[PDB]
Amino acid sequence: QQPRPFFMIFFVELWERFGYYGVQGVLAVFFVKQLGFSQEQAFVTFGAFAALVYGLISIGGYVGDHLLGTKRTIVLGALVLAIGYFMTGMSLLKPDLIFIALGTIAVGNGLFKANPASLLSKCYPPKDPRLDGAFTLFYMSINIGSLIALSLAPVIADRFGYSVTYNLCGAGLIIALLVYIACRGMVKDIGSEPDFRPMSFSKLLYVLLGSVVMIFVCAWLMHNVEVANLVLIVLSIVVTIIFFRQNKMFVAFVLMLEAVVFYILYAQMPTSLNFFAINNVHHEILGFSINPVSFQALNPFWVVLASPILAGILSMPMKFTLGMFMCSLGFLTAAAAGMWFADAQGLTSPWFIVLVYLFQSLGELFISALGLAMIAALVMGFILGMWFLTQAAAFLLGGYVATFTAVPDNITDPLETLPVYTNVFGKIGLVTLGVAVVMLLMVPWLKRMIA
Amino acid sequence: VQLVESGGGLVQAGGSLRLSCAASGPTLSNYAVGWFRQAPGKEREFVAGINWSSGLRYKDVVKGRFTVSRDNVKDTVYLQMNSLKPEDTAVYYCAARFGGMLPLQPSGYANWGQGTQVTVSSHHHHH
Ligand SMILES: CCCCCCCCCCCCO[C@@H]1O[C@H](CO)[C@@H](O[C@H]2O[C@H](CO)[C@@H](O)[C@H](O)[C@H]2O)[C@H](O)[C@H]1O
Ligand SMILES: CCCCCCCCCCCC
Ligand SMILES: CCCCCCCCCC
Ligand SMILES: CCCCCCCC
Ligand SMILES: CCCCCC
Repeated sequence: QQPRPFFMIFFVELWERFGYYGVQGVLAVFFVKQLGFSQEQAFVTFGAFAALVYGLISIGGYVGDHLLGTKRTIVLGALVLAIGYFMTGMSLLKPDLIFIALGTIAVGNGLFKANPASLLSKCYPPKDPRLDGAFTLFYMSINIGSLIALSLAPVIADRFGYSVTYNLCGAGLIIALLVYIACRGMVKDIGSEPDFRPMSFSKLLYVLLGSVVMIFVCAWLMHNVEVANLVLIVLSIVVTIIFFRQNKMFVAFVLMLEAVVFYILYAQMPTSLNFFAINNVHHEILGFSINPVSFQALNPFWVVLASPILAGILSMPMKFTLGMFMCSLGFLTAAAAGMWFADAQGLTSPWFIVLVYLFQSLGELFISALGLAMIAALVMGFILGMWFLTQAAAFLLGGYVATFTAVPDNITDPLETLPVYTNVFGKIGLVTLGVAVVMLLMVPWLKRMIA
Repeated sequence: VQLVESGGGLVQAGGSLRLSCAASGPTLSNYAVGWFRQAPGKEREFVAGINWSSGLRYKDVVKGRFTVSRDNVKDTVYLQMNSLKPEDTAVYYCAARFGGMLPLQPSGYANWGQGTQVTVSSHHHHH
């Protein structure tokens, strides 16, 4: 159905995302259990890590387009990522390595992420009808890899330990690299302009130097989240000032703030919703016992099933509005499950968390899948930078919000933790509902501005 | 996922016994381990437990007498039972639930030992 390089890119993306989500699914539990962080420390540290992973995505598109070429930067990103996963596995012998190892993953992700999609765009003549379907299959590739990793990595970490889990993340990257190298002949005439000139060693060294610098800066920021907060605060107010100085951009700004709220909520899946499943949900569904950390896999699960359907099935601001209503309902469902449908021992049915994740995933499919594509329809490089800055800020804010559900390690009674989750999730849902209503009200004016 | 209990037995009132729980494939370190007990003609009831990060929970009638503890090198959980009384007679079970919570009812735990008989006799020496 698709060009031959499509299948190469599909499987490279699948394996890279498997490595990444293998780490993400276990990281907060690893912080708590292996490093002895309180839940509060673990949540803010995950927030900082996630902020760096997402804010640095801006670098790899520039490196691939203008310095080294898309294909070279795919290889380099994959190699830096694999090194990061093996360093994380090594951090169990050498605990002091952990932050450097996470910085290496963040920077590796930054170099890699934009480039396969860019590559995929170049596999099709410019107005090929199959493009939409190919990109929906690309998103499904991401979520198949994520589904496998979030399902299996907690089980593997429980049975064989974290070193094995992280080494298998690294191995997934190695095999992404092997399938790329094996399929290299399929993309010989596919690439950005630097891909076809001999590699500039000057620029390669600049990229390696900057990467190493960034790895150390990332390590420091994750170790000292209290200064990452002000770094992003002052960057945010400053770039806000310079955005205001310089009206389709105003629409881009309001959609950016709405996206920020969405990402604050999305950030709860590996933290507060993860520990809610651990502490206050039954660990049994359809008669099978499961690791509750695996409940995170319900997000890619619902995306994999729902992306074709919704591909089969207003315009921009209303799709954003719908996503915000879905997210609101996910958190109100969580609160309701805890407030009214718990057992006398304080435990709730996992079908409520299945429903929570359905809502949240529909929110993802309406918003983040369809955001910067027509933020690119309203617009440049400055707004991309501000975009990535705001989404990083959203993840830091999300770690902070998650700390309101943090449970001290000595608590053992689910009836003590359930009202904490329900209060926070109910308030998140109410605030998000209010935000969704104000977006609804702004939909017509916004839709005029888009003209 | 499968726990092996050891250390039950017969003891006189005022004596002591220690039960131990070990898991096979999964490291017990990630699990809250609760001890339940079932006396003749009643339901399994929560006795005592330790979560994955040293938090403790106890039934009122065993406080000051039972101690739950954990040896994370040997991957084992222990129930040290002192000042035992006849009404502590029961089959004792260890149960394991992933994480930090120790729910009070058997349905909160997925993994179960087979059970060890503890009998406490009113036996005392003749005066
Ligand atoms: C909602 C998403 C569900 C994720 C699907 C899980 C993938 C299947 C696991 C691999 C094959 C099963 O292997 C094993 O099966 C038993 C019973 O099924 C499960 O359960 C057993 O292990 C896990 C963690 O190791 C413990 O939390 C659990 O209480 C224990 O009983 C685990 O999930 C899995 O260790
Ligand atoms: C495709 C050619 C491989 C180029 C690898 C060169 C690496 C330079 C090392 C610089 C060390 C900082
Ligand atoms: C004393 C512990 C220091 C750990 C440093 C680990 C660095 C390894 C570099 C690959
Ligand atoms: C296509 C070859 C890419 C080379 C990048 C390796 C830099 C260490
Ligand atoms: C953008 C909102 C920041 C709020 C910090 C308390």
